[PDB]
Amino acid sequence: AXAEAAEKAAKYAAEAAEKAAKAXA
Amino acid sequence: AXAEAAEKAAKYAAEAAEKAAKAXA
Amino acid sequence: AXAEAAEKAAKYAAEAAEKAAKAXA
Amino acid sequence: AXAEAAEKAAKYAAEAAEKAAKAXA
Amino acid sequence: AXAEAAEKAAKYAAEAAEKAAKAXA
Amino acid sequence: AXAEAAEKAAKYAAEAAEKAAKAXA
Amino acid sequence: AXAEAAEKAAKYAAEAAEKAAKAXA
Amino acid sequence: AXAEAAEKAAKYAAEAAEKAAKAXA
Ligand SMILES: CCCCCCCCCCCCO[C@@H]1O[C@H](CO)[C@@H](O[C@H]2O[C@H](CO)[C@@H](O)[C@H](O)[C@H]2O)[C@H](O)[C@H]1O
Ligand SMILES: CCCCCCCCCCCCO[C@@H]1O[C@H](CO)[C@@H](O[C@H]2O[C@H](CO)[C@@H](O)[C@H](O)[C@H]2O)[C@H](O)[C@H]1O
Repeated sequence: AXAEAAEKAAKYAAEAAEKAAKAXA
Repeated sequence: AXAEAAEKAAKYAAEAAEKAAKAXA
Repeated sequence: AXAEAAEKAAKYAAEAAEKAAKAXA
Repeated sequence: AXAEAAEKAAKYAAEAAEKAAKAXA
Repeated sequence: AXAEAAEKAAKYAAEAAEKAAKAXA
Repeated sequence: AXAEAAEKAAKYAAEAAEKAAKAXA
Repeated sequence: AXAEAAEKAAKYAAEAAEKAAKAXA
Repeated sequence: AXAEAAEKAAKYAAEAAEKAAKAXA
C-alpha cells in the first residue's frame, strides 16, 4: 500500500514535470 | 533543463515504487 | 486541467495525512 | 502536531487548487 | 545548486525518519 | 518498518543528489 | 525546528521564483 | 505574473514560518 501511494505521487509529479518540459520544448 | 531533471527523477521514483509494490506482493 | 490535477493530488495527500493524524489521536 | 500540520498543509493546498480550478473555467 | 538543495531536503527527511524510528525502537 | 523504510529511501535520495552535485562541479 | 526548516524551503522557493521573474522581466 | 505570484506567495509563507519559529522559541 505505501509503495502504491508513493508510485501515485511520483507519477503525478512526473506528469506535471512533463507538461512543464513540453512548454519549454 | 529544470523540468527535464524533475521529470527524470520522478519517473525513476515511480519505477522504484512500482518495483517495490510488485516485490511486496 | 493542471489545477484540477493538483486538487486531486492535494485531496489524496490530505486523506493520507488525516489517517495518520487519526492514528495518533 | 506533525501529522496535524501535514493534514492542514494538504487541505490548504487542496482549497487553493480548487479555487484556481474554478477561476480557470 | 539544485542538487545541493535536493540533498539537504533528503537529509532532512532522513533525519526526520530516523527520529521516528528511534522513538519506535 | 515504515520509519526505517522512509529513512533508507531518503538516504538513497541524498546520496544521489550528492553524486549529482559533485558531477555538475 | 520544523518552522525553521519550512522557512528555508519557502525562501528557496521565493528565490527560485524570483530567478524566473527576473528572466521574464 | 505567474513567477511574480509564486514569489509573493513563497515570501508570505517564509514570513509565516519565521513568525512561528520566533513564537515557538
Ligand atoms: C516542516 C518540514 C518542512 C521541510 C521542508 C523541506 C526541507 C527543508 C530542508 C532545510 C535544510 C535542512 O538541512 C539539513 O538538515 C539535515 C537534518 O538535520 C542535516 O543532515 C543530517 O542528517 C543526515 C541524515 O542522517 C546526515 O546524512 C547528515 O550528515 C546530517 O548532517 C543536513 O546536514 C542539513 O543540511
Ligand atoms: C531542486 C530543488 C529542491 C528543493 C528542496 C526543498 C528545499 C530545500 C531548501 C534547502 C535550504 C535552502 O536554503 C535557503 O536558500 C534560500 C535561497 O537562496 C535563502 O534565502 C535567500 O532568498 C530569500 C528569498 O528572496 C531571502 O528571503 C533570504 O534573505 C535570502 O537569504 C535562505 O537564506 C537559505 O536558508
